[PDB]
Amino acid sequence: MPNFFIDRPIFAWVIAIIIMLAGGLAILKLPVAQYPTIAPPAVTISASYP
Amino acid sequence: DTAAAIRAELAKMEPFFPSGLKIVYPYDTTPFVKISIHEVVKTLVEAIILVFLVMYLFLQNFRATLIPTIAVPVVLLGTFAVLAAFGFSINTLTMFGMVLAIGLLVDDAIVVVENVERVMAEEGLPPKEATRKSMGQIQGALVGIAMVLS
Amino acid sequence: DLMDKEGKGLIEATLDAVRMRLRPILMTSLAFILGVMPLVISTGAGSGAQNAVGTGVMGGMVTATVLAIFFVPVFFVVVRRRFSRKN
Amino acid sequence: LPTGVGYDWTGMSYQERLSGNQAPSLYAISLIVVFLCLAALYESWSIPFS
Amino acid sequence: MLELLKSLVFAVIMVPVVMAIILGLIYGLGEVFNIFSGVGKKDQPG
Amino acid sequence: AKGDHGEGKKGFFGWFNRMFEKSTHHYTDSVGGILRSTGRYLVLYLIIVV
Repeated sequence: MPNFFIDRPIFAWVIAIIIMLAGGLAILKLPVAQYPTIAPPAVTISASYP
Repeated sequence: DTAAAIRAELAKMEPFFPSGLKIVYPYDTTPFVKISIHEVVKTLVEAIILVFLVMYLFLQNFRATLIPTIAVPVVLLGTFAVLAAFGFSINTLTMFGMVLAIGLLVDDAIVVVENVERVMAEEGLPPKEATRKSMGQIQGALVGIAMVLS
Repeated sequence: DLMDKEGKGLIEATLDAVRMRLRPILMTSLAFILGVMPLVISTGAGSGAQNAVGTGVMGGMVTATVLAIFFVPVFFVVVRRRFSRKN
Repeated sequence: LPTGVGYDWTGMSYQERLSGNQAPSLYAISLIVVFLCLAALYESWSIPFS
Repeated sequence: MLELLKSLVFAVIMVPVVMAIILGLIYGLGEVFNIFSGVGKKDQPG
Repeated sequence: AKGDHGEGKKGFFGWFNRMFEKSTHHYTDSVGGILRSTGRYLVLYLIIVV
């Protein structure tokens, strides 16, 4: 498995770079927010009799 | 993203405000998170530095130290790719988790770069012959350490 | 590997493994302990997390290195020396 | 125009805002992922350029 | 950029310092582990 | 070179390599001692476990 790449130096670079673009794209495309939702979702009925 | 939309929704308003009327932001979660990620990114860079120093100080060569250094970014951004593909976000928690990740992962690289070095330091065989030999004695360890860690 | 793939009994094999393997452990651990340096040193800017993570991994990184390189050998011997295949 | 009057685009006009031309960007990444993916077999420096 | 100079100085200074400590710790522990070298195990499993 | 561990090297770097290699002999000769004494170590291991 490794040896294959030892003889084939560039092809590794291709794997790495493809991953570089994949991750570098994956920031630009992914949502940024402090908190991944962590609560039971809850709906809220609300009324008002004056 | 919601707040990012809210400054948008609101950015269109000011030109039609009456005289004397001005907006103000007394309570705001976002800059906490811009800063929270600024801080981790800067710990990451300076970590990459510090790794490169312990690498030079041990292998004592400009050339050698390029190898493990290049391999870290490839791993860490590579993670964005895969956790994007599992629907997980670049949050406070996740992004913070990967610094620990950087820490663990660095040595996955160096154990093998080193081991090749040490192997070529006695039988004195070229980088190919040595690195291959190195893969032969260890490569099997790497998958299992990874399995058991997981 | 020194046991099977080369002709060795335990003690001398252990000594050679551990002596050949000693440096890398420090390279890693030094790299790592220093990798995490900022988080432990960090303050302000909502520093609550990275301190709690870093000082957790650090103490555990020293005792897992300065102390574990001594004890691993004994575990690997005792798991053989006291319970192996004599044949 | 008089004050209090503003403007907004909708429908087709609205769409052309998000993007109308990304071709020069994504053909550019097409051009690099091509510059390198060929070398992933030619295992050669600059040979794909030919 | 400027915080980076701070990073470099802390880095360069610290790398040796911590390094020494972890070697110091095994050097020392080695000596105390030298002093206290024990008799062996018990016969029950056999 | 085959067999060289970088002792014959200009400057600080040689000092380092020598004092490291020293630290190594020390450690190794020390594990010799520890390894003769398997038992107390197994049960000291127990004291730190508890």
